Amino acid sequence: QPISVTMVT
Amino acid sequence: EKPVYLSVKADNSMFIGNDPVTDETMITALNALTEGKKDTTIFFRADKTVDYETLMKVMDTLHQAGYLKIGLVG
Amino acid sequence: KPVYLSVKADNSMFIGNDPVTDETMITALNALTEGKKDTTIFFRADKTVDYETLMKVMDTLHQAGYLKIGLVG
Repeated sequence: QPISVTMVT
Repeated sequence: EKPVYLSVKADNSMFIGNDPVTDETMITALNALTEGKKDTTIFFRADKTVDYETLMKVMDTLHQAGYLKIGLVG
Repeated sequence: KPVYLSVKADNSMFIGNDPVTDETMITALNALTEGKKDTTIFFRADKTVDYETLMKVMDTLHQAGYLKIGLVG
């Protein structure tokens, strides 16, 4: 179930 | 693979770049930009009031289609 | 061991079962991880938690070097 995410800014 | 920007509005309307999409049309619209390249980076942006249920529905549609390179933009 | 960060609909926050705020979250997390920044963090939230709140939490982790994030639905 997990969705790996990067945060970008 | 130019990255794709998926935007969710406060009224839960959704866009791939400038293209309005729904849950039922998102992957077809995305595949036109990516040419099926699942390694294309997808950047998610949303209005502050968009809720986690909505975010995760979008995330799951991408995930099940094999789009796994996701960046959240704040 | 992975760490579960929970956000409730009133925006109260937990690391495991431990209540945290923005100002105390990294100290609480470091007690669990012993500073291992490669520790997996799973984020869970009630359905009505908003994107602003999510990204505030994400940014606090990010600036502290916690970059292994999984969103749980």
